[PDB]
Amino acid sequence: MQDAITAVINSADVQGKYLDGAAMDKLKSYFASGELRVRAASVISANAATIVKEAVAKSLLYSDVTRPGGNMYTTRRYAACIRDLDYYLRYATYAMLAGDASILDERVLNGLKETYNSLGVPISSTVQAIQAIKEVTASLVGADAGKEMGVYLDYICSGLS
Amino acid sequence: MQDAITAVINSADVQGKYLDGAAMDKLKSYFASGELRVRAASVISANAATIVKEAVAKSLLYSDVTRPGGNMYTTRRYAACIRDLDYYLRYATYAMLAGDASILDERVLNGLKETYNSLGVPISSTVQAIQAIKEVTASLVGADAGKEMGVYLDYICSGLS
Amino acid sequence: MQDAITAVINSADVQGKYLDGAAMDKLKSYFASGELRVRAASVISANAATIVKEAVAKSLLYSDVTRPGGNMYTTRRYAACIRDLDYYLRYATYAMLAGDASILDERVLNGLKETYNSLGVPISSTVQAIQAIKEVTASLVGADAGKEMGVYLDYICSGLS
Amino acid sequence: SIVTKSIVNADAEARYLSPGELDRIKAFVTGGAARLRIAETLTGSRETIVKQAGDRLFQKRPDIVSPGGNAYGEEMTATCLRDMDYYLRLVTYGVVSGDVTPIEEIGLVGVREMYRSLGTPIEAVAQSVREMKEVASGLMSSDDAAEASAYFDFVIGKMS
Amino acid sequence: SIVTKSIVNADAEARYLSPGELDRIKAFVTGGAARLRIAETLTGSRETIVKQAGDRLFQKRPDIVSPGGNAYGEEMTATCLRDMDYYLRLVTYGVVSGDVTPIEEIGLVGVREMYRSLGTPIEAVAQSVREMKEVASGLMSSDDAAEASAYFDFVIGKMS
Amino acid sequence: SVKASGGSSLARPQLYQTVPVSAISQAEQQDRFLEGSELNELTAYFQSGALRLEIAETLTQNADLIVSRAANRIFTGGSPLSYLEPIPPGFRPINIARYGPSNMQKSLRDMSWFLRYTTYAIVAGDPNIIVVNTRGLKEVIENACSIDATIVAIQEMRAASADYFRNNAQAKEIVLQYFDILLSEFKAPTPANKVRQGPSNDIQGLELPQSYFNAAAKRQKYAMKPGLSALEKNAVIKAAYRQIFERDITKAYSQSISYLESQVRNGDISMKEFVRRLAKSPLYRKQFFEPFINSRALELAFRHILGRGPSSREEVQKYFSIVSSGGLPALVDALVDSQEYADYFGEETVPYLRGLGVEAQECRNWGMQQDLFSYSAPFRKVPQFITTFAQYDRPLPDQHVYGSGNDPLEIQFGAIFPKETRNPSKRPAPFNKDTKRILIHRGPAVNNQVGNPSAVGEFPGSLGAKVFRLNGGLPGAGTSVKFGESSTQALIRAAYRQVFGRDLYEGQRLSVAEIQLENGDISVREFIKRLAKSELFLKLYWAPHYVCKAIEYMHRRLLGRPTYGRQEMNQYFDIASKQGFYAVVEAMIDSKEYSDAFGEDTVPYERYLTPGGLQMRSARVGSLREDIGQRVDKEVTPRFV
Amino acid sequence: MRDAVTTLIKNYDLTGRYLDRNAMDELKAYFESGSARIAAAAMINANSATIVKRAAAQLFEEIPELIRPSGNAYTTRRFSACLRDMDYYLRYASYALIAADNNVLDERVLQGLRETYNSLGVPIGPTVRGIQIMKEMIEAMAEDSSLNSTDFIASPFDHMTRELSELSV
Amino acid sequence: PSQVAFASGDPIPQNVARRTPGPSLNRFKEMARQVK
Ligand SMILES: *[C@H](C)[C@H]1/C(=C/c2[nH]c(/C=C3N=C(/C=C4\NC(=O)C(CC)=C4C)C(C)=C\3CCC(=O)O)c(CCC(=O)O)c2C)NC(=O)[C@@H]1C
Ligand SMILES: *[C@H](C)[C@H]1/C(=C/c2[nH]c(/C=C3N=C(/C=C4\NC(=O)C(CC)=C4C)C(C)=C\3CCC(=O)O)c(CCC(=O)O)c2C)NC(=O)[C@@H]1C
Ligand SMILES: *[C@H](C)[C@H]1/C(=C/c2[nH]c(/C=C3N=C(/C=C4\NC(=O)C(CC)=C4C)C(C)=C\3CCC(=O)O)c(CCC(=O)O)c2C)NC(=O)[C@@H]1C
Ligand SMILES: *[C@H](C)[C@H]1/C(=C/c2[nH]c(/C=C3N=C(/C=C4\NC(=O)C(CC)=C4C)C(C)=C\3CCC(=O)O)c(CCC(=O)O)c2C)NC(=O)[C@@H]1C
Ligand SMILES: *[C@H](C)[C@H]1/C(=C/c2[nH]c(/C=C3N=C(/C=C4\NC(=O)C(CC)=C4C)C(C)=C\3CCC(=O)O)c(CCC(=O)O)c2C)NC(=O)[C@@H]1C
Ligand SMILES: *[C@H](C)[C@H]1/C(=C/c2[nH]c(/C=C3N=C(/C=C4\NC(=O)C(CC)=C4C)C(C)=C\3CCC(=O)O)c(CCC(=O)O)c2C)NC(=O)[C@@H]1C
Ligand SMILES: *[C@H](C)[C@H]1/C(=C/c2[nH]c(/C=C3N=C(/C=C4\NC(=O)C(CC)=C4C)C(C)=C\3CCC(=O)O)c(CCC(=O)O)c2C)NC(=O)[C@@H]1C
Ligand SMILES: *[C@H](C)[C@H]1/C(=C/c2[nH]c(/C=C3N=C(/C=C4\NC(=O)C(CC)=C4C)C(C)=C\3CCC(=O)O)c(CCC(=O)O)c2C)NC(=O)[C@@H]1C
Ligand SMILES: *[C@H](C)[C@H]1/C(=C/c2[nH]c(/C=C3N=C(/C=C4\NC(=O)C(CC)=C4C)C(C)=C\3CCC(=O)O)c(CCC(=O)O)c2C)NC(=O)[C@@H]1C
Repeated sequence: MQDAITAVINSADVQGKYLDGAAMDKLKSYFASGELRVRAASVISANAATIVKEAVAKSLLYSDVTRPGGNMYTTRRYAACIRDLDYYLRYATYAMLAGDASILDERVLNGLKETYNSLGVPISSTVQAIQAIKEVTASLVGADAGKEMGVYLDYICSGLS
Repeated sequence: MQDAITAVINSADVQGKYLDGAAMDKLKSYFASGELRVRAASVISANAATIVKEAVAKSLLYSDVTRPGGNMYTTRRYAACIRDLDYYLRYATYAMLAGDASILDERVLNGLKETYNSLGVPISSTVQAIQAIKEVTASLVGADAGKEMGVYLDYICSGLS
Repeated sequence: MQDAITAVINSADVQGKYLDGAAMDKLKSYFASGELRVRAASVISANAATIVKEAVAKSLLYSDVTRPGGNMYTTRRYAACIRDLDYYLRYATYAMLAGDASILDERVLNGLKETYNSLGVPISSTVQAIQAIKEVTASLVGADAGKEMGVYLDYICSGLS
Repeated sequence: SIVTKSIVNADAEARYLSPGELDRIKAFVTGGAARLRIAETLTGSRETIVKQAGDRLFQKRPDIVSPGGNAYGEEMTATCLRDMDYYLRLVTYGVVSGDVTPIEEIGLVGVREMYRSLGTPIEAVAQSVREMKEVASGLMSSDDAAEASAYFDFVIGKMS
Repeated sequence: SIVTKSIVNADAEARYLSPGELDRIKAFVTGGAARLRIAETLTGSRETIVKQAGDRLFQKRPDIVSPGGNAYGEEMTATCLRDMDYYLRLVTYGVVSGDVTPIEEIGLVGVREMYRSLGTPIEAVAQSVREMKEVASGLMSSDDAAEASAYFDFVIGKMS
Repeated sequence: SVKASGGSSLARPQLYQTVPVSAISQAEQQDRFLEGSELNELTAYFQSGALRLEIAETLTQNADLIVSRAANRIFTGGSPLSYLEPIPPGFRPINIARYGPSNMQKSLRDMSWFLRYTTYAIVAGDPNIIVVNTRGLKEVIENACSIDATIVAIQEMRAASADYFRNNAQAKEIVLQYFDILLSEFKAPTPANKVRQGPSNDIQGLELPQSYFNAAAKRQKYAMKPGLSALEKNAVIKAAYRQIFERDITKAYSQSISYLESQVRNGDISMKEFVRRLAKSPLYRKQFFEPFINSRALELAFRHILGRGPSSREEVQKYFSIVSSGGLPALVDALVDSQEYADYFGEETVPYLRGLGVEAQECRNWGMQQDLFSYSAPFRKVPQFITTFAQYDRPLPDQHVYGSGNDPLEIQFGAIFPKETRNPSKRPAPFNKDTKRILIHRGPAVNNQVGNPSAVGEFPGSLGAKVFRLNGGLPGAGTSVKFGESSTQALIRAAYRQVFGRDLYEGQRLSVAEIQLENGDISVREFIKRLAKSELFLKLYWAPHYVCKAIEYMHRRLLGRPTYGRQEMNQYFDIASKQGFYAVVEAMIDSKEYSDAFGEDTVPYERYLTPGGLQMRSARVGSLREDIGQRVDKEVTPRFV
Repeated sequence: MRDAVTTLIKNYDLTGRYLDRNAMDELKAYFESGSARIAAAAMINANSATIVKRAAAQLFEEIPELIRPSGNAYTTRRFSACLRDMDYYLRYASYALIAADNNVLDERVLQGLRETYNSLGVPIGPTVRGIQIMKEMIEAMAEDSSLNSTDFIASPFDHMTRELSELSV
Repeated sequence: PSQVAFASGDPIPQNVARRTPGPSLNRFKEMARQVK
C-alpha cells in the first residue's frame, strides 16, 4: 500500500531526487489533515459494529435478500455479509487514514468481482449496503469526515461496477 | 464442426477402416432420430424470442442483476444478456440437429469463460438462465426432444463453469 | 454434496416451506429404494476389481490403445488408467447410494475434461471403458440397480464427452 | 453431410435454419437406407474391387510398373494398391454421408502437392479410380451403380 | 511510513488502529515541522556530508582506494560517493516518513546480493554510513541529531 | 496503476538499411527463395566488400586528421583539438572562447560522429543510416550551431577523406558520393511528421517522425491495375491471398477461387471488392470463422482486412454487435466499407499489416497487436482484445500474481497448468509486491483467517473438507485385534492422498517413514515432510514444472491454500534460487501458518479455494444450488383452489 | 473517455441516485474552475513547442547519457522520437487539465505504455523525469502569467508519474 | 570451398567494453578528484 507520505517518497525516489519545496508542501498538507483523519478513525473504530447494524437495517433487513431464497438467508450467509460490511468499513478507514485508495486496489477490489460472482453474491445489493454505510458514517462523523470516508467507500463501490 | 454422421466417419478414418456393423448401427440411429430433431428445431426456431423472453422472466427479472449495480442494469447490458441467451439457444439447436456438441466447443465455449471473467459477467446467473431456457424449450418441444436439447444446453453450462 | 433427502430439504428450505405431501412422497420413495441401493453397492464393493478388469478386457485391451504409441501403453499409464476407472466406479456407486449426481459434479467432473485434454488422454476410449463398466455392473447386480448404476455412469460419461 | 453444410451456412448468417434447409435434412434423413446399402455393398467387395482395378490399371498403363515408373517394385505396387484402397474407403464415406465433403477433406485437399512431391503421376491415380469405379459398378444394380459412380467421378475429376 | 506500518500491523490482526497507534500518528503529524527541517538540513549539506564522510572512509579503509580495491581510481571512488549519496537520500526519506520502510524497500532488501555481485565490501559501506552519520550529527542540534541517528543506525545495522 | 496488460514482446525496429537485409527482406516478404536479382545484388555487394572495408580502415585510421582539418577550418582563435571527445556566403569562423566548452565539445563530437556514420554507411553499402540520422539535424541544431560552419566542416572532411583515394575512380567515387549524400541531407529541412488520425472519436490521433519511417523496413505494397503484366498480376493475387488467409494457400494446398481472381485481374471488380468477396468465401469461413467464437473471429478479421487489431473497447463492442446481428457477411462488409479501409487501401491496393515502423503505434493495443500479427494468431482461440480492453476498465482479476498460467486446476489430484504455448491463453496483470489474493474458505465464511485470524485451525465441520488427525493412540505405544491399526493406517493413506493427491502404486510408499511414524518416533508433520521431500514428489511435482508453478502447487498441497501474493511467492522462490527443493519444502512446513492450521498430529487438507476453483466445483448443473444467482419465487397454490 | 462530470454521473448512476447537494457542489466547483482551466490550456497552446524543447534540453543536461552512445535518445532518429513522446504527454496533459479528470491519460496514454517502452527498450525513468520537468515549467509559466488558479495544473503530470513509474516503496 | 564457413567457421570474438560511470556522476567525479 501507499499513503500520501509514501506516494511523495516514491515520486521523489524514482527521480533520484531529494524532497523539494513542492514535496514538502504535499507532506505539510497531509499533516494538516492528519488530526481530522485520526479523529474520524477513532470514532468509527468505536462505532463500527453499530454503523454496520444501522446500514443493514437501512438497506438489507426485511427484504427478499434475507427471506428464504435470498443470498442473506441462513445464519452463515448473514454472518458472512455483515463480516463483509465490517471489511469494507475497516479498509475504508485505513484508506482515509492513509489518504490513498491503493490499499483498496491491492487487497479489497482485486478479484472481488470474481469472488462474488462465483459465490453468487448480489452486486447491486452490496453496493446499496455500502452506500448505507457511507450515509450512517457521515451522520456519525460529520460532513467533512463523511465526505472523505465517502470518497473511499465510493471507490469500493466503483470497483464493484 | 462434426455431426453424428461425420463423427462416426472420422472415428473410422482415424483407424483407417471401413464402416463396420456398429458404425452402421450408429448411422441408422441418427437417421431414425432425424425426424424428431428437425421437428424440434422448427418448433424452437418459431418460438426462439418467446423462449428467451420466458426464461429471462423466469430467472433474472426482478432480481439483483437488473437493479442499479447489477450486471444487467442499463439497456445496453440488458440487450447484451438477451442476445447471449439467443446465441446459446441457436447453437444448442444447431448441436441438437447435428446430434453432436462439436459446434458448441468451436463457436461458443472456446474462450467464452475468459471473456465473461474479463467482463465480470456472472456465470452462475447465466447457468440459471440457460436452465430456464431448457425448461421452457422442453415444455414447448416435448419430453424426448426436450431431453436432447437439455443435453446441449447443459453442455454449454458445463463449458461455462 | 446432496443426497435425495437433502435435495428435498434444500428445495423446501429455499421455499421456506415445511415438507408437504409431495416432499414426503419423494422421501418415502427414496426410503423404499434404499435397500436395493445398499444391496447393489455391497455387490459393487465386493466385485470392483473384477468389474474394472472385465470392462478393460472388453473395451481397451488388444487394441492400439495398449500397444506402443497408445495412451495406455507403459505400465505407468496402464496403472493410471485403471486407477481412473476405479475412481469412476467408486463415485458412481456413491451417487447411486445417494440417489443424486451432485457428488460427481463437485468431486469428479470439475475440470476433468480440461485435465484429459491437457494430458492427451483419449476421451472416446475412456467413455467406452465406462460403458463397459456399466454393462458388466448390469450383468452383475441386476436390471433395476443396473439401471440406476447406468444412470450415474452415463452421467459421468456425459461430463467427459 | 447436408446437416453440417446447412448448419455452417446458417451460422455464418447468424440465423436459424430456414424451413427449406430443414426439409432438405428431412429428405436426406429419410433416404438413408439406400445409401447405407450401397456402402455395405462397396465395403463387402473391397479387396476384390481393389485387386481387379489394380490388375486392369497395370495392364492398361504398364509404364507405371515398368522400370522408371513410380509404382515399380514389390513395395511400390503394394503402396499403389494401398492408395487405391484408401480412395475406395473414402468413396464409401462419401456414399454413407450422402456428400463429397469427407472425401475432399480426407484425400483431395492438397493431393496434387502430395503426389507431385512423391513423383506419382496424378492422372494415373485418376485412371486407377476409374478402374475401381468400373469394377464396383459391375457388382451393383443400375441405380446403385450410378449413385456410387457419382462419388467415384467426383474423385476422378478432382484428381485430373 | 508510520501510517502504512501501523495500518499493516492492524490489518494483519484484522482490527482498527489502536488508540496508542492513533496517538503515535497524531504526535508524528503534529511534530512534522521538526522532521521536515531535519530533512532540509540533511539535504542542504548533502555535498559536504558525503565528501567528509568519504574522506574519513578512505582514511579508515585506504585499501578500497588502493590498487586491488573495489573503489580504486576516480571512477570507482566517484561511484562510491554516489552510493553514499543514495543512502543519505534514503535517510532523509526515512526521517520524513517516520518509518524505516522507505529505506528498507529502496536500499536494504537484497543489498548483500548486490554488493556481493559488485565485489564491494559491505562492511566498508556500513562504515561510510557511520562517517556520514557523524558528519550529519555535527550539523544539527542534539535532539534532531538523535532523530536522524536512529535511521542512520538502522542503515548501519542492516548493512552489518 | 494500470489494471491489465496486453503482454509485451521484444520489438526490433530497423535502425537503418543494409544491402543484405534489403535483398533478403525483398525475397522473404514475397515468401520465396532469393532469385537472380537479389542473389546478384548480394554477389556485387560481397565483391565490393573488400574495397569498402579498405575505405573504412583508412578513414578510421586517419579520422583524427580529417576531424582536425575540419575543426581548424571551422574554428578560429585557439586550438579546437585541446579536447576531442562551396563556401556558404554567410560562413564565418567561430571563436572557441566565445562559443563555449560544452558547444565546442558537441561540435567536435558531431564532426567525428559524422565521419563514423559515413564509414558505417560505406560498409553497409547503403546511405540509409546517413539520411535517417541527418535529414532534420539542421533544425535540431540551428539555434546553437552555425549551419554554414557545419557545411564548411563537412566539405573539408569530404575533401580530406577523398584525398586518400588517388587509387582510381572506385574508392574516391564511393567516398565522394556518401559525403555528398551527407551534405545534401544535413542541408535538408525537417520533413513533416506522418499523421495517423483517429478514424473515430474512440481512437486517438498520432504522428510519427519521418526519420522513424525511413529507418524501419518498408512494407511492400501491391496494387492491381489493368496494365500490369500477367506475372505482376499473379504476384498481386498471391499477396492478396497471403494477407487475407495469412499464407499462400494456393501454393500450399491448391486452394483458390478462380472466377474471383479472373474478375479482379480483368478489372471487373476492384481489389477492395475482391477482398470483400474472398473474405466472405467458404474458404475464409472454414479457416477463420468456423473454428472461432465470434469474439476472436472479429479480431482475426481486423487483422486480415485492415492490417491492424482493434483499437478500443468501443470498436470491439460495435463490431461484435455487427457480427452478432449479421454474421460473417455483415462483419466483412462493415470492415471493407469503413472509411478507414478506403483511407488506407482505396480500391486497388491489397491490404497490408501496418504495425510498427509503417505508422505511429498506439500503446493501448500494443501487445495484443504484436500477438495478432504473428503467424500463430489462428491458434489463440481466447479473445485478446475484448478481454484486455475490458480488464483495463476493471480492478485486478482473481489470478496468480505471475499470470493465469500459474494457476493449476483445483482438482483432487494432478498438477494441471495451462501451457503457455499450447492454445495460448496468457492474461498478464500488474500485481505489485503488496497485493493479497482473496480466497474462499472451505468452511464457515466467518472463519476465514483474514477477518478472524484466530480462527486458523478451526476445523470447518460439514462445510469443509474431512480432517485426519492422529488423535487416537498409536499401536504399541502383544495381543492381536488391537483396534489402533485401522485409524493409523487410514491416516497414513490420507497423508499420501494429501501430499500426492492420490494413493501411490505398490512399492512407492515410504515404508521406513511409515513405521517410524507408527512407532511414535516422529510426528505427523515430520512424516508429511518426508513425503514432500521424497524423490517421488520431486519427480512428480517439482521437476516437470516452471519453478513458480511447482511452488504454487506445493503451497496448495502443504498449506491447503493458494499463495496470497508476491510476499510468499517471492520468499519461496528466493529459497529455490539459493538452496533448492528440499529447503523450499522445509520453509513451507516449518512456517508459522502450518503450525497454526496444522499441529504435529493433523494431516494437511484443503482450507481455501480460488474463485475459479469454487466456480468449477459448484457451477455445474448437477451441483448448482437453486437459490444461487436467480430469483426464487415462492410457489403457492392458486387461491381459486 | 470520462471527464469530471461524466465521472460524477457514473458514480451516481451506479447506485441509481439522483444528484444531491454534494453532487451539485462538485459540479459547481468544476464549473467555477473552468475559466482557469481554459486559460491554462491556452497558455500551454501558446508555448507547447518551446516547453517541449526546453524540457528535453533540461532532461538531457540532467542525464547526459541519454544523448551519448547506447543512450535511448542517441542518434537523431531516437532524439526526434523522444521529443515526439514529450509532445504527446503535453497534449494529453492539456486534455486532462480541461477535463479535470485523468481518465483521458489512463485510456489513451498509460494503458499499455509500460509494455511498449519495455518492448522498445525506452527507459521509463527519464521519461517520468521529463514529464516532471514539463510540469515544473508549466507551473512557473502559470505563476508568471495573470492566472488565478494554478493548483490543478500538477494533477495530470503527477498522475502519469505515479501510473508509469516503478513502485519503490 | 571451406571459405564459405562463416557461422560454421571459427568464431571471431568481438570487443565489448565494460561500461563506466557516465557524465551523470560528474559532480561526484569532481568530488573524487578532490578526495585524495
Ligand atoms: C424470538 C425468540 C427472539 C427475537 C427475534 C427476532 N429476530 C429478529 C430479526 C431477524 N431474525 C433473523 C433470523 C434468521 N434468519 C434466517 O434465515 C435464520 C434461519 C433460517 C434465522 C434464525 C433475521 C435474519 C432477522 C433480521 C430481519 C429480517 O428477517 O430481515 C427480530 C427483529 C429485530 C429488529 O430490530 O428488527 C426479532 C425481534 N427477539 C427476541 O428478543 C427473542 C429472544
Ligand atoms: C453483504 C452486504 C452481502 C453478502 C455477502 C456475503 N459474502 C459472503 C462470502 C464471502 N465474502 C467474502 C469477501 C471478502 N473476503 C476478503 O478477504 C475481502 C477483501 C477484504 C472481501 C470483500 C469472501 C471471500 C467470501 C467467501 C467466504 C470467505 O469469507 O472466505 C457470503 C456467503 C456466501 C455463501 O454462499 O456462503 C455472503 C452472504 N450477501 C448479500 O446478499 C449481501 C448483499
Ligand atoms: C411505463 C411507462 C411502461 C411500462 C413499464 C414496465 N417496465 C417493466 C419492466 C422493466 N423495465 C426495465 C427498465 C430498465 N432497466 C434499465 O436498466 C433501464 C435504464 C436505466 C431501464 C429503462 C427493466 C429492466 C424491467 C424488468 C423488470 C426488472 O426491473 O427486473 C414492466 C414489467 C413488465 C412485466 O411483465 O414484468 C413494466 C410494466 N409498461 C407499460 O405498459 C408502460 C408503457
Ligand atoms: C445474460 C443471461 C447474462 C449477462 C450477459 C452479458 N454479456 C455481456 C457482454 C458480452 N457477452 C459476450 C459474449 C460472447 N462472445 C462470443 O464470442 C460468444 C459466443 C457465441 C458469446 C456468447 C461478449 C463478447 C460481450 C462483450 C460485448 C461488448 O463488447 O460490450 C454483457 C454486457 C457487459 C458489459 O460490460 O457491457 C452482459 C450483461 N449478464 C448477466 O448478468 C446475465 C447472467
Ligand atoms: C509371460 C512371462 C507371463 C504372462 C504374460 C501375459 N501378459 C498378458 C497381458 C498383458 N501384458 C501387458 C503388459 C505390458 N504392457 C506394457 O505397456 C508393458 C511395458 C511396455 C507391459 C509389460 C498388457 C498391457 C497386457 C494386456 C493385453 C494387451 O497387451 O493389450 C497376458 C494375457 C492376459 C489375458 O488374460 O489376456 C499374458 C498371458 N502370463 C504368464 O502367466 C507369464 C508369467
Ligand atoms: C483409462 C480408461 C484411460 C486413460 C487414463 C489415464 N489417465 C491418466 C492420468 C491422469 N488421470 C487423472 C484423473 C483424475 N484426477 C482427478 O482428480 C479426478 C477425479 C478424482 C480424475 C478422474 C489425472 C489428474 C491424471 C494425471 C496425473 C496422474 O496421472 O496422477 C493417464 C496417464 C497420463 C500420463 O502419462 O500422465 C492415463 C493413461 N488412458 C487411456 O488411454 C484410457 C482411455
Ligand atoms: C477460349 C475459347 C478463347 C480465349 C480465351 C481467353 N480468355 C482470356 C481472358 C479472360 N476471360 C475472361 C472471362 C471470364 N472470367 C470470369 O470470371 C467469367 C465469368 C464466370 C468469364 C466468362 C476474363 C474476365 C478474362 C480476363 C481476365 C482473366 O485472364 O482471367 C484470355 C487471356 C487474355 C490475355 O490477354 O491474357 C484468353 C486466352 N482465347 C482464345 O483465343 C480462344 C478463342
Ligand atoms: C556546430 C557548429 C557544430 C555542432 C554542435 C552541436 N550539436 C548539438 C546537438 C546535437 N548534435 C546531434 C548530432 C547527431 N545526431 C546523429 O544521429 C548524428 C549522426 C548523423 C549526429 C552527428 C544531436 C542528435 C544533437 C541533439 C542532442 C545533443 O545535444 O547531443 C548542439 C546542441 C544543440 C542545442 O540546441 O543545445 C551543438 C552546439 N554540430 C555540428 O555538426 C557542428 C560541427
Ligand atoms: C523521451 C522523453 C524518451 C524517449 C522516447 C522514445 N520513444 C520512442 C518510441 C515510441 N514511443 C511511443 C510512445 C507512445 N505512443 C503513443 O501512442 C503514446 C500515447 C499517447 C505514447 C506515449 C511508441 C508507441 C513508440 C514506438 C512507435 C513510434 O515510434 O511511434 C523512441 C524510439 C525507440 C526506438 O529506438 O525504436 C524513443 C527514443 N527516449 C528517451 O531516451 C527518453 C526517455
